[PDB]
Amino acid sequence: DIEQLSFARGLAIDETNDHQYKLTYQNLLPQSGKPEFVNVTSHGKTILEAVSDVSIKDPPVYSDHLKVILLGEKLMRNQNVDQVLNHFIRDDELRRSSYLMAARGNAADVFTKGNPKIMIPLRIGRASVYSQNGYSYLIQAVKNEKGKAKYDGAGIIKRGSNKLVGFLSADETQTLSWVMGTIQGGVMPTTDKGHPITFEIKKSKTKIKPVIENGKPVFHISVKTKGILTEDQNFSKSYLHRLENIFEKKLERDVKQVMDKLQHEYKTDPVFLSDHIRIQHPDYWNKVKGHWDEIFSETDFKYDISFKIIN
Ligand SMILES: [Cl-]
Ligand SMILES: [Cl-]
Ligand SMILES: [Cl-]
Ligand SMILES: [Cl-]
Ligand SMILES: [Cl-]
Ligand SMILES: [Cl-]
Ligand SMILES: [Cl-]
Ligand SMILES: [Cl-]
Ligand SMILES: [Cl-]
Repeated sequence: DIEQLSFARGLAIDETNDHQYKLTYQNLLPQSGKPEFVNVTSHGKTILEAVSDVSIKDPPVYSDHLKVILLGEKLMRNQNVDQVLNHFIRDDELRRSSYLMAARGNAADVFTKGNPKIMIPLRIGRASVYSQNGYSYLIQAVKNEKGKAKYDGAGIIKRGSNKLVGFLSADETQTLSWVMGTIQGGVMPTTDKGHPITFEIKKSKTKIKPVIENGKPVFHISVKTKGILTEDQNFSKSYLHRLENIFEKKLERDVKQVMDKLQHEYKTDPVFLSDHIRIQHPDYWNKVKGHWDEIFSETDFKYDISFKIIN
């Protein structure tokens, strides 16, 4: 859509009736005894801020940087996030280590006045490099659950557009992270014949072996996890092998559901599976590079999950 032209900028600075500063920028109307500069094509941005007499009097002595940037859902769904950050944030407001996060719903509502991970956490350094290099990726999500902020899964940012195409739940994010080997800790609660059993992760490792057969890739994923157990009803021997099997099968069916959403609902690989075929199969990679998501959707997965209780 076409907007009216303006080549010069002006600024109004006011103090309002409810005591706050209001800066209204102005897009000055191009001119061909009256005050001509007053005419605008449109008003520009407005800045609202409460500032104390002491803060007008005492200027800042150094340039600080943003620690965390939280992006609202509607913004991420409609706009290239890299382009947005570039447009609104000066490079010197950010550091490599500044955190980037996603909000379900409105981001401003997630920040709340005081009382009295792991995704991964994504830092600006990495997120920007992902965007620039055509990678889909995950960003930790937060939600104001009435509220009370709370970590709540992950946003899925798709390559090219750099837009959020959906969210994974906390459980789905844990499952995906577990199978991919990026998980640090966590618990899997389930049941054995109705009795609650929980498996707490101590150490987990994943090996991924992609094999092309034929024209499409087949990812052989191996998951080895050691953990602690919690019980109800009430040692072993085969009984631990039995519980291990229950936990193993659960992870498998849970990851199948998540992978199905990635392949056929969202149609993107936000966990760098692409990198494994790049290392193991450069020639094949060279041919598919330009349409990896298409290939990802057609890809098959074979899991080998092995749990070990040490409690
Ligand atoms: Cl206009
Ligand atoms: Cl400005
Ligand atoms: Cl104030
Ligand atoms: Cl300061
Ligand atoms: Cl929305
Ligand atoms: Cl890092
Ligand atoms: Cl959808
Ligand atoms: Cl990575
Ligand atoms: Cl191509």
